[PDB]
Amino acid sequence: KMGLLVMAYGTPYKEEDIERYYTHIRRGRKPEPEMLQDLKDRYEAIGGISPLAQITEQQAHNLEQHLNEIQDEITFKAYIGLKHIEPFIEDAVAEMHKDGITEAVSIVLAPHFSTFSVQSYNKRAKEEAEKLGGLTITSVESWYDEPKFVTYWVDRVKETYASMPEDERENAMLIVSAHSLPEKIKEFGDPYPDQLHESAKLIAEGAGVSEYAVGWQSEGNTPDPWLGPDVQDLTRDLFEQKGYQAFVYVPVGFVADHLEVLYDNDYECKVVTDDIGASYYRPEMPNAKPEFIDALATVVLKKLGR
Ligand SMILES: CCC1=C(C)c2cc3c(CC)c(C)c(cc4nc(cc5[nH]c(cc1n2)c(C)c5CCC(=O)O)C(CCC(=O)O)=C4C)n3C
Ligand SMILES: [Mg+2]
Repeated sequence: KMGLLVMAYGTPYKEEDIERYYTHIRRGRKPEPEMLQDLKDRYEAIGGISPLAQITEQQAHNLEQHLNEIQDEITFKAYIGLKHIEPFIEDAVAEMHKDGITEAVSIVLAPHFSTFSVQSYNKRAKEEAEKLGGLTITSVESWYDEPKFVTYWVDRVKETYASMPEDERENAMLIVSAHSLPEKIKEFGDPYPDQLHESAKLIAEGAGVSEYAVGWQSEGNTPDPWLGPDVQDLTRDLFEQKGYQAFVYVPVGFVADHLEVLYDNDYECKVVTDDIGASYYRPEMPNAKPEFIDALATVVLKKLGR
């Protein structure tokens, strides 16, 4: 029986947990009253926070189920480990250890590798495992290039373009994005930017979409500069240059209908498209769909030489 450590940034499971979540993100400092209310309002704006955390749970549960279904050599047991929400990464490793797991494979629910979003999680997981002893973790570092994942987005893009009216179909711009990170990741030779670019190329080329651009979104508010351009500004700049009648957003860096997609794209990017008179398109996120889960299972098996 092998452990399957599924990690992610995390989202509050209950509305009452938002402040604590924010505090964790701010490394021990409670958010200012208004700052807190603003975040609460965004969750409200997208229909409520309750559904969100459940997607990650379903992704982990479905992945476990699928992996035990498609092959009969290994019996996987999933453990979710989150960065800012309990169960925390260390606690997940602690439970695997307590459960008797001696070997585990880990995967982060973010296809592109980055020092802040994949490496830090893997590092924290392995250090805790080392500390407890008798537990070896093999970690997936990036999977944006898994053919099945690329195909998922390629098909979603094909469907969207094939369904647009003529005026729009030949005057559209595809914007491929991921979550922005501080520019200082460059001090570590972080390939994150390169991977998003390759991810965009693979998808646009597979879909036969010639007009596309790479952008970043959801940057946090700190004194340091984050990766740009932001999808909002990119959309406007491109419209000003070519006057596109439609924009298709593929937030490939994200795997589910969370705040970044439902708000930063579906609301903020549509505000821009609405403002310049262009149509807004944003294909279905992977969430816990069978096609996506099978892509993840493949990534895990390949990592294990299976
Ligand atoms: C890529 C995954 C990712 C997601 C999703 C994410 C989400 C997110 C949320 C949830 C809506 C909130 C309230 C904030 C909002 C924020 N997010 C961060 C800080 C970060 N946010 C980060 C990453 C990150 N943040 C990283 C990495 C940092 C730390 C960067 C660094 O070390 O300098 C801050 C700064 C908090 C502080 O004051 O320390 C705010 C605000 N972020 C951007
Ligand atoms: Mg924002």
